[PDB]
Amino acid sequence: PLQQTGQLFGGLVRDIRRRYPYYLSDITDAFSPQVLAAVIFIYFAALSPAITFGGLLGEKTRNQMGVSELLISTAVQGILFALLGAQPLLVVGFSGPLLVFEEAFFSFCETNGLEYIVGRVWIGFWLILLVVLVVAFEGSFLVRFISRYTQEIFSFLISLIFIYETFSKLIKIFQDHPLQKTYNYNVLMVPKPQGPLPNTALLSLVLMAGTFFFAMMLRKFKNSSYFPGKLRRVIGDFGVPISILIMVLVDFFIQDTYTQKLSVPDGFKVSNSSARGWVIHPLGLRSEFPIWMMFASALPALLVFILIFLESQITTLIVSKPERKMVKGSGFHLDLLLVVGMGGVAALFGMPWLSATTVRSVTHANALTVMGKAQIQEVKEQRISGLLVAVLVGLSILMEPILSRIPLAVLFGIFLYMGVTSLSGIQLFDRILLLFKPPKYHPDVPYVKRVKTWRMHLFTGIQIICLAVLWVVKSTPASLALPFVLILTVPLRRVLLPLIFRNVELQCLDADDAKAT
Amino acid sequence: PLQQTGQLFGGLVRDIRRRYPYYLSDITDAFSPQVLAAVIFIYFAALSPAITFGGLLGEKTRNQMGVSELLISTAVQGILFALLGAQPLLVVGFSGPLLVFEEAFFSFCETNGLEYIVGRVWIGFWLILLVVLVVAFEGSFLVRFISRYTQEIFSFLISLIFIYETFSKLIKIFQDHPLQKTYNYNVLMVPKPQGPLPNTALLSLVLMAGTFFFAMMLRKFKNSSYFPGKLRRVIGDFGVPISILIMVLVDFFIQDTYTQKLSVPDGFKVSNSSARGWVIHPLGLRSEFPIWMMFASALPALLVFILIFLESQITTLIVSKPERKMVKGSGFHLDLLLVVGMGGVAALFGMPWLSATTVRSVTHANALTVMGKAQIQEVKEQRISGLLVAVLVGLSILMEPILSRIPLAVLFGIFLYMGVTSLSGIQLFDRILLLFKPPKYHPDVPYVKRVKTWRMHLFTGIQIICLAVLWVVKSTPASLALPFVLILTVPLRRVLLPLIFRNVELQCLDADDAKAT
Amino acid sequence: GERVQLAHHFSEPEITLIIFGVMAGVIGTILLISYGIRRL
Amino acid sequence: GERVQLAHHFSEPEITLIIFGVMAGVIGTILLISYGIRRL
Ligand SMILES: CCCCCCCC(=O)OC[C@H](COP(=O)(O)O[C@@H]1[C@H](O)[C@H](O)[C@@H](OP(=O)(O)O)[C@H](OP(=O)(O)O)[C@H]1O)OC(=O)CCCCCCC
Ligand SMILES: CCCCCCCC(=O)OC[C@H](COP(=O)(O)O[C@@H]1[C@H](O)[C@H](O)[C@@H](OP(=O)(O)O)[C@H](OP(=O)(O)O)[C@H]1O)OC(=O)CCCCCCC
Ligand SMILES: *[C@@H]1O[C@H](CO)[C@@H](O[C@@H]2O[C@H](CO)[C@@H](O)[C@H](O)[C@H]2NC(C)=O)[C@H](O)[C@H]1NC(C)=O
Ligand SMILES: *[C@@H]1O[C@H](CO)[C@@H](O[C@@H]2O[C@H](CO)[C@@H](O)[C@H](O)[C@H]2NC(C)=O)[C@H](O)[C@H]1NC(C)=O
Ligand SMILES: CC(C)CCC[C@@H](C)[C@H]1CC[C@H]2[C@@H]3CC=C4C[C@@H](O)CC[C@]4(C)[C@H]3CC[C@]12C
Ligand SMILES: CC(C)CCC[C@@H](C)[C@H]1CC[C@H]2[C@@H]3CC=C4C[C@@H](O)CC[C@]4(C)[C@H]3CC[C@]12C
Repeated sequence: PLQQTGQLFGGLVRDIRRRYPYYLSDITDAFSPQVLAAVIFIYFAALSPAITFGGLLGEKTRNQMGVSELLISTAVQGILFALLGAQPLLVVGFSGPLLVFEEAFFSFCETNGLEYIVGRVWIGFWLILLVVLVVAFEGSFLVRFISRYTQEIFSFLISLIFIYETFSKLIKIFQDHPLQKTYNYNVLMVPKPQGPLPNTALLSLVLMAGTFFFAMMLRKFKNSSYFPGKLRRVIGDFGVPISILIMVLVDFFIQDTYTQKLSVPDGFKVSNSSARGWVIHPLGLRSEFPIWMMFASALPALLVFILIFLESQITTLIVSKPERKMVKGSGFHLDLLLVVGMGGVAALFGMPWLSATTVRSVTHANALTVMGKAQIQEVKEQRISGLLVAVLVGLSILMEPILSRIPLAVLFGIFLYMGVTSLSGIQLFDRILLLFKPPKYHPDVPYVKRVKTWRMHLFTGIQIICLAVLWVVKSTPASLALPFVLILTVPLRRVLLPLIFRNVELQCLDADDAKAT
Repeated sequence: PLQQTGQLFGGLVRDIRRRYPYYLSDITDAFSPQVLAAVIFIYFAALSPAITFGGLLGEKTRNQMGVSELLISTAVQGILFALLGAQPLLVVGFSGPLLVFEEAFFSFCETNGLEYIVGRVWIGFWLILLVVLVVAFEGSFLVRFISRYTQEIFSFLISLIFIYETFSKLIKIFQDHPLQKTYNYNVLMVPKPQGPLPNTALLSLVLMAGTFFFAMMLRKFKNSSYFPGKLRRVIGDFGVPISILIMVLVDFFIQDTYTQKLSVPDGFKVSNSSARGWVIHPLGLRSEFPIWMMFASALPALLVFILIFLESQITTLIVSKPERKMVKGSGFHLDLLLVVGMGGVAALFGMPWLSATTVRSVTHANALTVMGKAQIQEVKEQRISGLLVAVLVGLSILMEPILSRIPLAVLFGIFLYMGVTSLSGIQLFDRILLLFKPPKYHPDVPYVKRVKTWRMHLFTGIQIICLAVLWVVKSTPASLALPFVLILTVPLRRVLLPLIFRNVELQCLDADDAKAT
Repeated sequence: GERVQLAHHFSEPEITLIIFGVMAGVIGTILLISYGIRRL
Repeated sequence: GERVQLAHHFSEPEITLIIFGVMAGVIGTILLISYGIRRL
């Protein structure tokens, strides 16, 4: 998939011929309850971050782009990616770096008196130019130099960030309603409670802990020896929906106490009808858009392309490792082309561009993973699950009375479960666990039986320094430089690491398929 | 240990010659941090039920016997049993059936216009006569007819009762402070809150869940492969004290929310100074005690003797099984004599008689159990642990500032941990688990590989019916008939069970040492 | 004791010694009887 | 679109068609240049 053909659009054509023969199997392989359980999982797992990021975007951009535009873009891009992509297990949705770029671009447009949405239209227009040149010149072959080092560093960092944000949301919930000796019983509730309320933060903590506990116990019960095997596996597959339903019913049977619920818009309308319409004129809405920004938008378009490219390609590398039993193939050229082109098209309608997020796609792959008697058996590789998730995301506005009864704390426990389950296949997490173990308890694995203990510990600690550096960058206004610092790990693997480690040590510690040299 | 010699006090002399040679080891074997951790565990595990039962007794008997008398009796009897007992790992304390008998006897004395504490004095006088004859005539040899059937039924029932009471206390806490939309912020707090308070029930639930979670996680960390083995086992031994300290700090740093704390009496004084002194006259305090009730006290003495005998002997059977690696010997005659004689003597001072409680003694044995390279290796059998527990129970009054900052929810989580950990060694609980498992996952045990699956399931179901019958009797006003119905299981095992099961099946299912016939 | 208690001819140590002596006498009589049985 | 918008010479489909045509021309020019190179 990463070979260079030398022909224009050579990678694009090979990716199509690699996967599209399996298009008929991509529908028939979904006839299983595990696919439906994965749909119910990924629907909430993509809807709740979408709602949160849409609210943040509306707050930070004066509602020029908000919840409704993000939901519509997510639905359309997910549907078109599931119908036409080469790796349908990827989940197309909004991400944090995209929000940071939107913040920076809105600030830049406000400073220079530029129309933000027209600048977004021009950036998306420049986005289409970049992706066509990259795909035609086989620019997606450069991802072959991203070995297990950078992939696992990025995945571990993203999982830690997800867990940190999940806990910080509960911390903010506690700060909004602190535990006090006295409360004001006359507190306005619309649109949100303007004062602290009793029993709120504690009930949110209880709901999150119970959701996480039930999810983990059902995950254990899947591999357990109790019940008949078919019924036990069916229950284990629906473990996350069962936990969500149980905690939702628990919160529903507590009428008096208030808990924050999901909030979707009233209808399929723009967030601000006083600012922009559904189609934004590239020449300007209120003021004439200057000519110079039409060429100056290439650099922000370059940054957006770098962000989306790194995110989607590293996610595709993670989800398509040979150890995950992927036997249908993935496309690095077709998927990138589809994602960036759809982002550029949606930019014309004033809708946010999206990328293949890491945590959501990894959770989608894991929810379709079939486990044998410890050993991964197969993966339910099909296009129906992502298509149904996107359709339900689009229909989330019409089903407000169902979503309005689901607390966020249940979703917080679900996100914690996703974060703790996204660290399974990372060897960096395994070697971090070996830092707190005696050397005699280390497993019989190639990177332990052929490498000395202190050498492996030093190799792991080098990655820890990279994780700390990447975390510090995110805590700075220049968090859009995170892709560049992440790329800087690739020279570290191929220039500085060989200066201290032998060839066999680097082969064992950084192996493309976890082999013993 | 249960053989009949035919000599007057024959069993008593043999018990002394069996254990007292190991008296030197019973002090030097306690020099280990595991013993200190077990002391810290059993101190709370015996103090909290003592406080609860003393409060209940004071409320139900107009403070004739209360917290202070029960604490002093527990301290004195525990010290004397640790110094002179043949099975020092037993924890002697107040129990539920004792509370039921005290309620019934107080009702009888109030109906007949009698002095309740003087009636208790005369019962204790009759108690000494019965135990001396039983010990001299080797009446403890009847315990050898209490097989694994009755022992496991009693242990499972008592553990279920303990867990049910632990959950019912949390239910009561939730009921007293329900989750309401509004609360009265000005509510009198002394001695207890007169109205519902915010965040109380939810914080209690959080504290209990966190305590249980931390205790279970540290117990699993003991057997884990993390940290150096010495430090790992040291931390695992102190799992319960560490969890208690963590949750105590968590509740301590939450100033505003109110949680119920441990309450101990102000000083070493009788609960009601207007009713009785420290020494109660056997002929009466206010009115002359009738002569007929002096001879009529034999029947309540018989009931108390039956209750204490069954509890102590079944507890000794459970804690001294050969499969628990108890290689120091246990004395049935000496322990019974000590317990009943101490109860009869303390009856004179108005102090309650105690019995060898099952859950506390099993927890004390398990907290001193050393696990080798999954398999029980040895038990820290020594007298210092119980002596220190009794001394700390006696000193609990003087350490009020320490106890006044410890919530009850922490102790509720500790009780849940004790209840779930007391079910490990019961084969009845193991065969209950096999009811939800396919037969191919059943373990390699004599009662599976030599008996048909449905026969074993029927044998388990017969035991479950006995558990339900014993549970119904407990939930009735005639709950003092529980020892008789429990004894009636012995004819069921020795008579009716062979009519439906073969000798090999009963040997495999009911094995005194888990042997394959 | 506490408050005002009814007057008795025997004090607490005296009455408890008498009761324990009667109990010990009964125990000894029962032991002697049991020794007499199982022999003749 | 919404409220009052400035009136331009080209409508939205016209201007987006012009922009797409310019983009296609640039892509074709780049591809023709790349085809010319690597051969001579
Ligand atoms: C609720 C279901 C109906 C209840 C009515 C109760 C009546 C009832 O349910 O019996 C039917 C069936 C017995 O059939 P059976 O034991 O043969 O079923 C085996 C069981 O399903 C194993 O899990 C399978 O292994 P795996 O997991 O795939 O690896 C095994 O397949 P294989 O590998 O050997 O070829 C199966 O053979 O149930 C049970 O499994 C016993 C535990 C039931 C637990 C009791 C139910 C709580
Ligand atoms: C805070 C702890 C100290 C920090 C200082 C960090 C420095 C530090 O702690 O190294 C010392 C020691 C290494 O020495 P070493 O590995 O030889 O020690 C072995 C270890 O104690 C095993 O647990 C023992 O087996 P078991 O359990 O009885 O079955 C084994 O006994 P044996 O059966 O072979 O005869 C011991 O030999 O520790 C570690 O084990 C490595 C994991 C350290 C992880 C520490 C992560 C914090
Ligand atoms: C929708 O957009 C309009 C402008 O397009 C916003 O109106 C502005 O609101 C900000 C906030 O105080 C101020 O600059 C002015 O009150 C308004 N400016 C102009 C030029 O009218 C409006 O607030 C937006 N809607 C929402 C919900 O934020
Ligand atoms: C201590 O004992 C005395 C008498 O035994 C209790 O006083 C009685 O209280 C009950 C409850 O109302 C009633 O029978 C009478 O008011 C009292 N009767 C007599 C004869 O005094 C006193 O309540 C006990 N102390 C406590 C704290 O309960
Ligand atoms: C990278 C993609 C977006 C194409 C590159 C953009 C440049 C080369 C082209 C594409 C379309 C062009 C515009 C087409 C039409 C007009 C209207 C005219 O009255 C002023 C110039 C203006 C506004 C042009 C400026 C230059 C322009 C923006
Ligand atoms: C089983 C133990 C308690 C001993 C058996 C009790 C019987 C046999 C004995 C032991 C102590 C005895 C009492 C001791 C003292 C007195 C006071 C005296 O003015 C009248 C008789 C009277 C009231 C006795 C009656 C009989 C008595 C109650």
